[PDB]
Formats: sequence, C-alpha cells, structure tokens
Amino acid sequence: KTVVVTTILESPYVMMKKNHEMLEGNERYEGYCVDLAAEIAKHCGFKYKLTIVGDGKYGARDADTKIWNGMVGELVYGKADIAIAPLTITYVREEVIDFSKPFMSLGISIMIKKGTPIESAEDLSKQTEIAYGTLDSGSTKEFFRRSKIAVFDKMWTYMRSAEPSVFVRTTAEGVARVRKSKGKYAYLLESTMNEYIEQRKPCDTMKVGGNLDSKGYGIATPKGSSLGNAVNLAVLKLSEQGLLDKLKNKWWYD
Amino acid sequence: NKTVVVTTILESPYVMMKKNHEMLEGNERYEGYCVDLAAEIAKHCGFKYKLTIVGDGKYGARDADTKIWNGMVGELVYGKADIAIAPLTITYVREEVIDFSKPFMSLGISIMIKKGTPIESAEDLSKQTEIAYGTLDSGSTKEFFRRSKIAVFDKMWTYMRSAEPSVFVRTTAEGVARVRKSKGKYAYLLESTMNEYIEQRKPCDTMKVGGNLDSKGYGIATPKGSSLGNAVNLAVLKLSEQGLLDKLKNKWWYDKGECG
Ligand SMILES: C[C@@H]1N(C)c2ccc(Cl)cc2S(=O)(=O)N1C
Ligand SMILES: C[C@@H]1N(C)c2ccc(Cl)cc2S(=O)(=O)N1C
Ligand SMILES: N[C@@H](CCC(=O)O)C(=O)O
Ligand SMILES: N[C@@H](CCC(=O)O)C(=O)O
Repeated sequence: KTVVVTTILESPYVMMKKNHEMLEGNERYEGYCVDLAAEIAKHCGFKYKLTIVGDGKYGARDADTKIWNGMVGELVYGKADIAIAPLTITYVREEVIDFSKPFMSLGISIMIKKGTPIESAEDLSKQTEIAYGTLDSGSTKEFFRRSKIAVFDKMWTYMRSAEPSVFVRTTAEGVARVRKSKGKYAYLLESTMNEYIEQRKPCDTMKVGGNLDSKGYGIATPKGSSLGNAVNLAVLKLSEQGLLDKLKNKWWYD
Repeated sequence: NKTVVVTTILESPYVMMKKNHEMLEGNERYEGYCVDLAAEIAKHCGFKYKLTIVGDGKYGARDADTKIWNGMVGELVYGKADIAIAPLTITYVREEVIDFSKPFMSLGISIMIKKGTPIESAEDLSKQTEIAYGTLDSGSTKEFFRRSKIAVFDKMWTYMRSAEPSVFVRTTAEGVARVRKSKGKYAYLLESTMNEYIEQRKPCDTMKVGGNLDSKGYGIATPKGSSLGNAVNLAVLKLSEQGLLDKLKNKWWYDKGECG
C-alpha cells in the first residue's frame, strides 16, 4: 500500500540534502518535486517512497529494441506507480503513459555564455564557430530529431553527426560546457533549468531569444492507473490555490 | 459513425461570423482560431462535425441553488453536444464533471485599461476606488476571485460582488466597450489571450498592464467517459509538436493586427 514514486536528481526539483549520508528514506531529498510529491500524497491520501530512477534518464524508446528507458520505462514495465519529476508531456509518451494536467510551463531555450554573439536559433544554424547540443534520452533531443521546421532540421543534422559528441548524460554536464568553451558552445535545454542556472553563481550564463516551443511538465502514471484521476484533480487544486506558484518562487528564489 | 456535434461560442477571434454569413450555411458561416482547430482535429480523428453556437452564449457555471450547469459545459453534461472547441478554461470544478484534453493555448487573468489610466497592477486596483473594475459573468475568471484566499484578490472580490451598478458584463465585447467609454474609470479583468487580441485592434486605445494573476490554459472538452477523449488529446499534442498551434495563433492574433 506504499506508492513507489520514481524521480530524478535534477536541481532544483530533486536534490540531495546536506549530510544526506546519515539520512534515510524520503528525508534524504529536497526540492520542488519533493515538496510537490508531499502535497499530492496529502490530497490523494497515500503513503509513498521516493526512488531515484536507476539509469538516471528521463525516458526514451530505443528504436532498435523498442524498449523504454528512464522514468517512463519504470512506469511502463511496472517498477514504479507514479513519476513526479520534470517529465515533459509529449505525444510518444502519452501513447504509453498518462499525464496529469501540466503543473509547470517550459519551452526549449538556448543557453549561451554571456556576451556570445547569438540572439536566435537561426543564428546558431548559420554558424559553425559555436557548437551546440542537447541532453541524451530526453524530449529536447527528440524535438530536433522530429522537427520538420527549416531551422530546427538544419540544427539537428549538424547535431546528430557532431564530433565529438555534443550530447550529455546530465544537465549539469551541459552547463559546464557552455562555461568552459568560452562562448563556443550553446546548450539547448528547457527554460526552467535555464532560468534556474541564470540566477546561480557564477552568473555567467544567459537565456537568449524566445523559446522554440511551448509545453509543460506533468505527473505521470501507468496507463489505466487508478491513481491518475485523483492526482490530476490534486494538481488542479494546487494550481488554483496558488500553491504551484509559491513552490516555483520558493525554489527559484533569487 | 455519426456527425459529431461541436458546441462553441461567438468569441473573437476564436469563432466569428464570416462577412457573407447570411448567404452561407452550416460550418461555412464561421471563421476563426477554433474553427480552424476544429477542422484540424476532425481530420486527424477522422470524423464529421457540425459547429453549433451555445444557446445561452455562456462558457459555463454551476447554479449554487439548482446545481444546474449552463453554457458550453452544460451542453456536454446534459448531452446536447459531443464536444466543445472554444476558449474554455481548464478548472477543478469543470474537470469534476467533464474531461479536458491537454491545453492547446496558455493564458492568465490580466488587466485591461484605457491608455493613460494610472493603474499598473491588481494591487493598484485594490488600493483605490476611483476606478471601477469587474469581470465576465458565468466564467472561470469570476470564479477565481470568488474562490481566492489571497488577500489582494479577496479584497477585489469583496468590492466587485457588491458594486453598484454591476461591474460584471455578459460578454467580452460589453466589457471592452465599457473600458473604452469610461474615460479611464473602468478597468476590465479578462484573460490575457483576449486582452492581447483587443490590444491589436482599432481604435488601439487599450492595453494590458502588469503581469498575469495566474497561469492556465484552454482545453478541448468532452463528456466524461467519451470515446473521443483519447484521440482528441493525441491530436492536440500532435498539432502542438508540429508547430501547428503556434501558426494558428499567429494567423489570428498578429498576422492581421491593426495597430502597427
Ligand atoms: C499540447 C500541450 N501544450 C500546447 C501545452 C501548452 C502549455 C503548457 Cl504549460 C503545457 C502544454 S502540454 O505539455 O500539455 N502540451 C504539449
Ligand atoms: C494545473 C494546470 N496549470 C498549472 C496549467 C499551466 C499552464 C497551462 Cl498552458 C495550462 C494549465 S491547465 O489549465 O492544464 N491547469 C490549470
Ligand atoms: N524534461 C525532459 C528532459 C530535459 C531535456 O530533455 O532537456 C524530458 O522529460 O525528457
Ligand atoms: N475562458 C473563460 C471565460 C472568459 C473569462 O471568464 O474571462 C471560461 O472558460 O470560463
């Protein structure tokens, strides 16, 4: 009767507390999604255990084996009962799992070293001095692979063959490359993470131009889960009480 | 298979009467964002449909006494329509009685003023009484202020609910006209989508001030347990990821803007 929640280490959604080595269970973690999980469980009235996804991935279907990895796979293959994390609502995912109404908005955004002469995605697709890449096994990478839009298709064709790999396993990994590469690398990531980094030291990164798309994160359940309805209503309630806004302010507090 | 009844509402630029509507019939009488959206959705889910303007011209609220739903929500609840394709706001009380797809457009509650009006925030409105302000009836915006426990919004509700004469309007157009005619003495609380649209229409004498008071979206609504729900939801996501929804908003908001 304990609900297994799958989630992922991603600041400021889920982070390890200081001195977590002597802590146990859910008390090991803090962040936006940790608070969110507590509020949902309170409303739906269930006990839950937070577990970090084994592979540290969000969820992608390996075209070769047609096997889902990451948090999506955990739901699909019955390892978890619910995903509470910055998991992007997409078409391919909605085909295999259920999403609640979005609890937070985001768009794919460009992260440049401050001062970098880039103002748009067109600018990136018209230069080769500055490199660019995305996170592996995520919705951002799938966006460019699938985009039949002019600029985005060009950006993808460069990215898929880039040597060495412009793709990273973690968001933190992509952050460093923008910083190290002296303005020769632009990271493609979601505006939420981008806006978060923009506020943190050494404050040398910059969100540039508008978002490339418009979407949201949603709480995910296995298809035909009895938990789905109550969770969706919980999210809506929290939104209308303004609690989602206060959580955003709290963890993106400058 | 049967012709699907679509309930919707005459709200610019979502559903508008074509210039030659009087010599047109069926769905051909109408044009707008939601009309194009309905065509796209129907094509993917492979159904034929008939657009129907909701009888009472309301979005949907539940009578406190009779517990009866009006507007487009009522149409779905009592089985008069199979689907709603309109700027219908996703809310908690509505999700309890009908289903919504994932949102196809984002909005927040915003403030409309006549240009030059000394108001830059909702707190500015709550602090004064010289400038009156209100909302649309039978809609999600009015329910927001009625239900809010946030001090400034509750202060605004306490004012609005007892204001004389009534600061509430029956249509968006009535609300816009009231802003334009009141010489800066009326501000209108409406959804950012509507606000931004009007901002681009002649006489170009209004504007949106401050940030949005909340964050939500419009969704395609179906009766609970409808078999159309899944296909429609998937269709909305597909159109979103193809960039179709962004192109539709550009077409109806800014591609024909009249204020430069
Ligand atoms: C179709 C649908 N769209 C457009 C939007 C729009 C805004 C937000 Cl905050 C979330 C979503 S989503 O993730 O529910 N999905 C992609
Ligand atoms: C909870 C949920 N929230 C926060 C949001 C946020 C952004 C958009 Cl575009 C739509 C919605 S909604 O209408 O699906 N609903 C109110
Ligand atoms: N939120 C994304 C991961 C972040 C990214 O791909 O940039 C997902 O759900 O796949
Ligand atoms: N979109 C609102 C109506 C407009 C408003 O209330 O401002 C609704 O669905 O109730």
